[PDB]
Amino acid sequence: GSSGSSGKPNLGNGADLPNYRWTQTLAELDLAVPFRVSFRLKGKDVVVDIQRRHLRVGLKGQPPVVDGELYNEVKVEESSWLIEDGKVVTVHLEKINKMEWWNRLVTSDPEINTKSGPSSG
Repeated sequence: GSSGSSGKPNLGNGADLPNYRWTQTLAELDLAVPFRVSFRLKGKDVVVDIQRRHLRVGLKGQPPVVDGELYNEVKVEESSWLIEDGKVVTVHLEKINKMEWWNRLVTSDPEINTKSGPSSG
């Protein structure tokens, strides 16, 4: 009925956003930005910039759907993205450490109760 937490935890302990969906695991993180297009997207048509602690995604000319600092460092030299069905733009993010958990995609999106349980720690 009312509005509270739009971002819900998915199988990939990620967050389901109305603008896009992304998952995060002890291994690596994945982002999926669905674009309302009716044609095939070309690596040039889209603009996905991946950095150490910075990531950007969008379309040439148009405003970047995702623009903000990353929760943590991500092996950029390894990171990579690809176009899905020429409609969506998936971006793989390698977690510098497979022993680290993310709380959100960037420092702009909301956080999610990664941990759970009555335990103190």
